[PDB]
Amino acid sequence: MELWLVRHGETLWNREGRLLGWTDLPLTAEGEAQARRLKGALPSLPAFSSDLLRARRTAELAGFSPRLYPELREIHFGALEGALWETMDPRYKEALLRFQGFHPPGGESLSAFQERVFRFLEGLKAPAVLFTHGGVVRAVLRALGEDGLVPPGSAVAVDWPRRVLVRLALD
Repeated sequence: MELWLVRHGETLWNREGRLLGWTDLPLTAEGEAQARRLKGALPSLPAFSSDLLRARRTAELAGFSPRLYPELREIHFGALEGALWETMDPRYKEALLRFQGFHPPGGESLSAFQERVFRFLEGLKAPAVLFTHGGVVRAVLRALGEDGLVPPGSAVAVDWPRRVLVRLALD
């Protein structure tokens, strides 16, 4: 199934290097600019989006009117929300890097996050554009045997659940 996953544009915590999960931050000026550049670069297919502001705004600026789905939310970092990546506990950084055995207090476990994301994707019966987050795109890429690191305001098209089709980044 052809699915286009879009990482929302940047927020202040991107440059600041703080873990951004369910904290509802707005896009930055550049973040909106990235969103606008996506217009005309994404196929006109039914659209879905995380209900968080930065994702919704990205969708709008990109010219879409997406179905809202909390299932497309970034992982809930719980007590780690807002934590500086640079100062995070080695055990936590390791779990995140290896993408496994990660369950922050007051948050969501990576396994529950994956289950939520993949269950949602499984329900899509036709091609669509999905406005979402870095961790969601990385869970998908990693499940497809690839590096799940993509720039804010960039997109990846995949043939779920078989392979990555193309990675799209703009300047």
